[PDB]
Amino acid sequence: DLEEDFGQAKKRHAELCRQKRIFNARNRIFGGDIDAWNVQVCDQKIR
Amino acid sequence: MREIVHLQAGQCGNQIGAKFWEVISDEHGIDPTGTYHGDSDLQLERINVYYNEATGGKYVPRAVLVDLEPGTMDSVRSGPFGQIFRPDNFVFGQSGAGNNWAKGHYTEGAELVDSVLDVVRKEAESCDCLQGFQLTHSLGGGTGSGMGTLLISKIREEYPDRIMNTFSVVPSPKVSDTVVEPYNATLSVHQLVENTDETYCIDNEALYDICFRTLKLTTPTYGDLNHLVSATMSGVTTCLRFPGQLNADLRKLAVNMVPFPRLHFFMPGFAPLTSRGSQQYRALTVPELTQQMFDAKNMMAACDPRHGRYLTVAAVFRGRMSMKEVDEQMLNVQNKNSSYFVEWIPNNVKTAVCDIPPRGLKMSATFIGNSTAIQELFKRISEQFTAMFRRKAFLHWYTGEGMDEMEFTEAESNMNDLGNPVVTRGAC
Amino acid sequence: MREIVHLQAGQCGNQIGAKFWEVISDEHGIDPTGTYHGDSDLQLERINVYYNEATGGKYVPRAVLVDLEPGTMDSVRSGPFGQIFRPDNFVFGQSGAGNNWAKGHYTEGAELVDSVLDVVRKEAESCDCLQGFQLTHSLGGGTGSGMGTLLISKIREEYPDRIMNTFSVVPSPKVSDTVVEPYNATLSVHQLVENTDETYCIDNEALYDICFRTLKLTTPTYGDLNHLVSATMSGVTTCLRFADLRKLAVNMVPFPRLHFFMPGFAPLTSRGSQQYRALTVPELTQQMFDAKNMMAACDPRHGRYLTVAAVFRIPPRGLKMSATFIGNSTAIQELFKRISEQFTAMFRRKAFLHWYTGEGMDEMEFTEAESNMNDLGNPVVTRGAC
Amino acid sequence: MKEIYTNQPTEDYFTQFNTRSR
Amino acid sequence: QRECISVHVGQAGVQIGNACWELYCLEHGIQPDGQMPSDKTIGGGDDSFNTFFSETGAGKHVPRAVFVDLEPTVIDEVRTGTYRQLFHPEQLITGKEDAANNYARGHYTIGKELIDLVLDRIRKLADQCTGLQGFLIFHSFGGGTGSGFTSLLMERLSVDYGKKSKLEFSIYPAPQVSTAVVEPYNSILTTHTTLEHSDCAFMVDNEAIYDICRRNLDIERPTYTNLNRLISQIVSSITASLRFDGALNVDLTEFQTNLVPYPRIHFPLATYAPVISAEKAYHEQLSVAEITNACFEPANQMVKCDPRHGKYMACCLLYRGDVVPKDVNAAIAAIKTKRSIQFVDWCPTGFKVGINYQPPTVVPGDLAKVQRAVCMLSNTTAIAEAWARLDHKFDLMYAKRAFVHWYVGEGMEEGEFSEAREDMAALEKDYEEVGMDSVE
Amino acid sequence: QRECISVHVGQAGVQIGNACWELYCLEHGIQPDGQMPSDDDSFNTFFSETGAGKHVPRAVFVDLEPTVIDEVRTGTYRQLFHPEQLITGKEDAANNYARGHYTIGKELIDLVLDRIRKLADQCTGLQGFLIFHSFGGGTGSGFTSLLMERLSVDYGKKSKLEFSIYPAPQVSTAVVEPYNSILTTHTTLEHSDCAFMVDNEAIYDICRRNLDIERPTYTNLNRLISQIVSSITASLRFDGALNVDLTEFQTNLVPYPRIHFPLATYAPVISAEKAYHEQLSVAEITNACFEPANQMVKCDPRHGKYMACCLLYRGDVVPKDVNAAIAAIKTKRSIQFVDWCPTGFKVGINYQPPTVVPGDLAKVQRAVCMLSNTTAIAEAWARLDHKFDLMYAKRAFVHWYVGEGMEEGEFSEAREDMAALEKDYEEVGMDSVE
Amino acid sequence: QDDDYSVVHRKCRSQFTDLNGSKRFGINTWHDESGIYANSYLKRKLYSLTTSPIAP
Ligand SMILES: Nc1nc2c(ncn2[C@@H]2O[C@H](COP(=O)(O)OP(=O)(O)OP(=O)(O)O)[C@@H](O)[C@H]2O)c(=O)[nH]1
Ligand SMILES: Nc1nc2c(ncn2[C@@H]2O[C@H](COP(=O)(O)OP(=O)(O)OP(=O)(O)O)[C@@H](O)[C@H]2O)c(=O)[nH]1
Ligand SMILES: Nc1nc2c(ncn2[C@@H]2O[C@H](COP(=O)(O)OP(=O)(O)O)[C@@H](O)[C@H]2O)c(=O)[nH]1
Ligand SMILES: Nc1nc2c(ncn2[C@@H]2O[C@H](COP(=O)(O)OP(=O)(O)O)[C@@H](O)[C@H]2O)c(=O)[nH]1
Repeated sequence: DLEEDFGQAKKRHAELCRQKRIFNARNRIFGGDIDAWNVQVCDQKIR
Repeated sequence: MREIVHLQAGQCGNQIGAKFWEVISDEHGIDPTGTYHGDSDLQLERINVYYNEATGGKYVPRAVLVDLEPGTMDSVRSGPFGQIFRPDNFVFGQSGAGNNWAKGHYTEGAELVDSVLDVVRKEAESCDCLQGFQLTHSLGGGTGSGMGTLLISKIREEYPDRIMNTFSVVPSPKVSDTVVEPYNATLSVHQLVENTDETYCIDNEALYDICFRTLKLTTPTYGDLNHLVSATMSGVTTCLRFPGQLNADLRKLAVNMVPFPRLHFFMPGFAPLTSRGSQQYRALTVPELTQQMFDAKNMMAACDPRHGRYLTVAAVFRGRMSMKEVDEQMLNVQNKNSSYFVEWIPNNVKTAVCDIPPRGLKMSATFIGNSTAIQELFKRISEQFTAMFRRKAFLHWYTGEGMDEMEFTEAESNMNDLGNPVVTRGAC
Repeated sequence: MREIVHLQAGQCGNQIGAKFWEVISDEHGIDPTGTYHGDSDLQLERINVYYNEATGGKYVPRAVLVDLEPGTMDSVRSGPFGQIFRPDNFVFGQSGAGNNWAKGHYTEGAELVDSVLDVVRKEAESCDCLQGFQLTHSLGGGTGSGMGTLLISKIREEYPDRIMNTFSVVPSPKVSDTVVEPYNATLSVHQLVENTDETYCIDNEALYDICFRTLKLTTPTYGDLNHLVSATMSGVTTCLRFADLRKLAVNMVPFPRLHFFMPGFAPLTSRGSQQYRALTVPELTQQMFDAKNMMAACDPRHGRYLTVAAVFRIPPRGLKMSATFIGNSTAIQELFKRISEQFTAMFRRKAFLHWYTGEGMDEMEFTEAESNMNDLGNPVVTRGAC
Repeated sequence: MKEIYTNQPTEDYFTQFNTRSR
Repeated sequence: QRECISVHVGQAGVQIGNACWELYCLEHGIQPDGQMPSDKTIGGGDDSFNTFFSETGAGKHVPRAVFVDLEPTVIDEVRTGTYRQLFHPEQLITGKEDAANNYARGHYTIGKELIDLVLDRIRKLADQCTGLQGFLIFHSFGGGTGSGFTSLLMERLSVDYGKKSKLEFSIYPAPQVSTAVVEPYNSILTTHTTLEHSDCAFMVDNEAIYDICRRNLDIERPTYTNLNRLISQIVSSITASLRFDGALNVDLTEFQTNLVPYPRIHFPLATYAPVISAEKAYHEQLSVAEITNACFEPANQMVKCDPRHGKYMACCLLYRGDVVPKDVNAAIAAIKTKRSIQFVDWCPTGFKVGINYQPPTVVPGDLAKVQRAVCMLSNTTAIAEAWARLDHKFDLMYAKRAFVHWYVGEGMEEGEFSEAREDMAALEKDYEEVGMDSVE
Repeated sequence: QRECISVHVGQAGVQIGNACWELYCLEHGIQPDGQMPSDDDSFNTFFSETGAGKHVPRAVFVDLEPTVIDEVRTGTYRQLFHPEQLITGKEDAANNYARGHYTIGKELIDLVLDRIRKLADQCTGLQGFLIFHSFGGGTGSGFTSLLMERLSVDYGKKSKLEFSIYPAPQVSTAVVEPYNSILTTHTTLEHSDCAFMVDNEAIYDICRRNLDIERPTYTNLNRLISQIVSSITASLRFDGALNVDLTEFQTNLVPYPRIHFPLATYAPVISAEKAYHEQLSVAEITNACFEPANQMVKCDPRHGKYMACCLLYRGDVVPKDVNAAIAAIKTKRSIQFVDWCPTGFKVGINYQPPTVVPGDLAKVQRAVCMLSNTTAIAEAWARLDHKFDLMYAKRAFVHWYVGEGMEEGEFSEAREDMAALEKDYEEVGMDSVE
Repeated sequence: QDDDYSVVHRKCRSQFTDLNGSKRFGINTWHDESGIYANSYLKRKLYSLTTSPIAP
């Protein structure tokens, strides 16, 4: 019972997060993780 | 009293039924856990139509979930109204349809169809006076087409006096999500003709068309596209679930919209459909409902109804509203449009008015249109099938699963053999 | 009850009709939001001539707003009384007319006329007894010329006993904001003659004549000009809101070909001279009939007054006694003959027409248009000399 | 009778559009 | 929505685009990082960059331009200097060998190393573009790349993109100063090979901007930057009514249909007004009549051809700032009554008035802050003089065949010169029946 | 439930397997130890859960020569792979199909089949096999061919996907690669259900132009191949809108059984300090796949006929935008499909964006893998045919094969059926006239 | 001084064309079709000043 509750909570939270991500039209059509891109640029320069 | 057993097959049918049940559960008053918390008394008068009783005063859907892949069962269970279905009704197979009608009609679908027919018998015999069955599926692709049609054939053989309504998503001219959609649709239409009583052909291009211009949604998604079909289903099956004036159940709709037996390929519609930013500029009344309802941009099939004559028209209105106004409006539309209605079927619009509106509204309308214009769909799918069977490509799967080259010609000739009556009636 | 469907073609027609809906909303008591906020109960007595009802007492104009460029209709929405129209009435094209008659009459305009006829039928069905349509357009340029006259043709084909009031902005003698306006005007007066029932020629040179020599403005604007045009429109149509269209057309069009009208509006006083004004009926008549308040640049003294109307005014808000003139005279000969020479001068050397023949037109279209526009002339020279 | 013959859509109608990611 | 794609060919085109995109960045609000300041963007809703700048993620505003050159270092100042983060480096396209002032090396031999990649990048630019108003090709009639690669671009863009408009902003060779000696050869070849592909070609001369910067700007040592930014202002004014909103807007299709009488004649004269020099600009009030007189004065013309040796056909006037429309009607009345300005005998309503409300923006430099300006495009027969001078130059060269071995060795055949000269002579003949008055 | 077994053969197979399995481990969360720190089900398709939380990959690494397995058994993933999975011989195959298929294959085939049988026994529903190899070396040609011959008779109903490195049209690395390639395409034609082929020169061009790597290496190439294969087998790893299975991958590419050679392309191959300047919208990532420069072989699809296409979208992507991109593609005359497959697109969407290994590719929330079956592959076939014909005209290096044990006529017969495969390609690609 | 950024006259975001939704921030499940361009406030002011030329 508890494991099923944990699993259903995971699916519910993932569904809510994806709702908030794909119902945002601008970030969905064009967008990316700019912080991750900055970290990747720094890692490339370090290497 | 009357009952309709809900059957949903395939990915599209399962996710559309995963919606039809949420919408009607909010219509009746059932929470996600299953027991009733509503506001008015008459929601439980006819709740034993789509809901079977359970212990503790809770109600479960009378639904059978069919798929050949255990991937959408989990999504249905993890959805909002997921912990309401019978887990015994979650019948599924650990295999792959692979978008093949052959692997749904002549292979592992034909192995799982006995276990499916088991619970179909169970839910159809836990009754006293059944009215019929309601199968939601997609003609394009596997499982929903192949297993759906095999299920239709067996159920129609077993219970012939009961109706068989099929809400079916047909391939659209604009965008296709499967390259063997013409093969699946052509092999499924032949079984759909001489088995079912009421087919409802639905185009995803037309659904997105409504969502972009009528609804003016920013991001039309699949949940929304299934929700329009759910609203149409709940509008159609309303006079047998809530009281009204001039009630029309599904059998009276069948007898007044199927003139000759094979011509039953309807075009569904739903027309209290307004955008939020244009909500305050609208005047939703009887003329506005009929006006948007006969408007030929709200049809959920991409079969354009000004290129063909209407044979029969059904309008199931919801909300309590002026009967004389409805009758005058239905006379007015027939008088104004005289070239789009056949002369040998006079006064060819049927009217039902139920008193209880759907949630969020006061007045609503649901359209069922049997017209000559359905020939465009079958001519289009026939053109696709002839173009892709002319070289007989994409076909070694069917010959390996056990089909024959004569059967494809039989299905193509039967689709043209339905293209013939629908143009004889259009040309008198 | 009687109602009017207001369609407006082009940038020019869109701005004129926007100011028209502003002055009609001020005249009846509609705020820019749409809710009725007035003081007299007679304003809502016959409100269903220009405004369709909505939920919650929202009055929406019965207007179809067309333009082949998808930027003018955004400006119409951004205008002051912009949040009053239906959003689905804003039918548009994702292209440009580009001051071209063929690019409104035999191309994209003819591809979009289906949707506009859909919307116009959509408004005309939800009504009881339609008296006529009301198109505001520029006779020059594109959209108002090509798409506008194609619209008039299809509306005349579909609805045969409804009066077409087309307020057309004709080219000016003194000034010309385009170069192909003789081509557009000569190709559109042909469609105006046998289709429309009442053409109102309104000229910007005459409008500035009024706004400068009589109104004493220092920086007259396009909104000022369209306000004068819209006040003339409201004075024309006020009879069925507070001699209707049928009576005015019957009593003022003697022969079916000649119906081009001189408009005017004359309780008109400058701010420097308002406090010395003694507004009466003879003063209103003197301010009317004199050839300084004409709204089309062709002098009525040069011709003979065939027929004359006088709609005297519930007065418009902020005024005491108003007076609207609509007149058919033989002076309208000058308007056609001044641009016929422009058209034959620009056509004798066969220039500016490759971008009319490339869209699907032929050489004979211009010649036959010029021929029948000249044949418009003999009925307006014969009655000037019996 | 007019106040209920009119149909004003409420929030329970616009809250059913856009509810799932699929 | 109303986008236009800029292509800058050759060293001339690249530095033209440098000036133009500096003005676009400073006017449209975009920093030389690409990011717009939050105050400048009105609630994130100021779509008046969508005709030049395209939004990507991280707020970047990458331009809709391709800076093409056959030879290095000229793209390299752009991708090293203060605007290195604005342009996508794949927009900037560079070869490795110059055309060396050869139309043959710019069109036939070294054009194939970059023509496919430039067409692919133009496809990419047009992909994220719903309604393409037109292409703006900025180049010269001088250098070998600016002739040959421009001509090859016209051929490829006309084959692929036949329904889209093309405006050339070209540097015509000057009567006196010059920069090379094969300049008449390049000009005569590229005029024939771009005549049937250009929709409308505005030409700009060097000595006229020389005179304008020396006379109206009081500055005796400017450079190509001060010459070059005037072209930037002219393009900012021609595509202005589809950037901001005004009393009488006007589209790229409307410029063509009110400037181009016959298909061959598509060579207007660009003139700009208030080119005044700060400590010359507070002393006059600069009304609409004054700024129209500045354009119609035969000393502020920007091609060295005198309009009184010819007749105007069509003039497209474009006013920007606080301009009253019936004040400009009163001004054009006086312009029409003036007699030294003579029109053709077949275009009596020879004016198109366009009004934009947005005042001109001032970059840090030489030009003055003014609240009224006008760009006047005149399609006139006086440019036959500038044609015939280069016709004489080509005749003097081709009488005994100087520098022709370079042009014939790099792929081009001999008869190209003859057919280009015959087409030029036909165009010069065409001007005569255009200019002569009607007698029938 | 939805497991698949990976068989990596040869040096190319082993190093591509290293890149693939590091990508898989970073995708799900399995450490190089073999232990998920977080503590789902998605670790069934590639991993097997043995007790005390240990996750063993479902892979068999085979090479007839050591040290390419000993690098794995010494490096960071030595505790991840079960030591009986990694199988070595004692003699290098020496660029010899004869050595890989006839003499030194029989000392290892029984052990490899025993390991594969144990893996298939430790599976409920086996979706298929993924055989990673090259058309170069003797191991990757001959032992791969012999493996497919045994797997076809023992596991006939299961699915097989080949991931093979086809030789470069220009550069390559060996003098015997045309011989081995002609010998192996004929034995893997009838024994591979679908065969994706990638070309080192094309990945070189992609890395040098899109990734801004002036000196790309095999690590970058195999990481790109790892991203491609992970985008393929993703719908049967995580959940999405249109989940498409391995049998659907087999279905919506092949119109005919002999045409099972699609071309895979990847979208966002962008290089971090280029992603600030483009939108990477769904239309752009669909256009970049159809562009004839992001292809993973050096063939031009413009000189060809697109039979079918599968688009595999990962991340925040909407089927509205997918349909819009498909509609934008279906209007261009450059991408000219055949006239017997009008609906030539299959779509698949999963909700999982690609993970980022610390390296070259950029973090994007949108990707698509394109699997396109087209007639443009005949050029890449025929160039190696030309090389083989030039060498076999006077029988270079043939003595090594015929002294190792394989008959002389294999060359001619493989060449003949390759020419037959060509003739099938043009016979299918030509339009209908009757 | 050099310049004042005037926000009064520029074409704002199109409420009727380019309705993909990727031009307005935040989650917006309906298309913006209430006329309120982000230049309304800084223009309705000028309108207030505008005068009608009949009995001013
Ligand atoms: N705005 C502007 N115009 C320029 C500039 N430089 C040159 N021009 C014009 O360009 C003409 C000749 O230079 P180009 O055509 O650019 O020579 P090129 O493109 O380098 O040709 P190649 O030398 O063969 O590579 C000169 O006569 C100038 O009038 C500049 O920096 N800015
Ligand atoms: N990505 C990747 N490709 C490789 C690698 N090694 C080789 N290739 C490609 O594969 C081709 C032949 O390599 P292999 O077939 O793997 O050589 P092998 O398996 O060691 O064969 P033997 O030397 O006989 O043992 C070459 O042309 C390379 O282009 C690698 O390590 N990584
Ligand atoms: N309206 C609606 N249509 C859907 C949905 N999911 C899938 N579809 C349509 O169903 C088609 C394919 O489904 P199908 O192949 O029949 O699924 P299967 O029966 O499991 O094989 C696609 O073209 C989709 O457009 C949904 O949730 N709602
Ligand atoms: N009265 C009035 N006239 C206008 C207005 N706007 C433009 N015009 C006239 O319209 C003419 C040109 O407009 P036009 O090119 O026809 O616009 P189009 O119909 O969209 O092509 C000009 O000469 C103006 O005098 C306005 O708002 N009010």
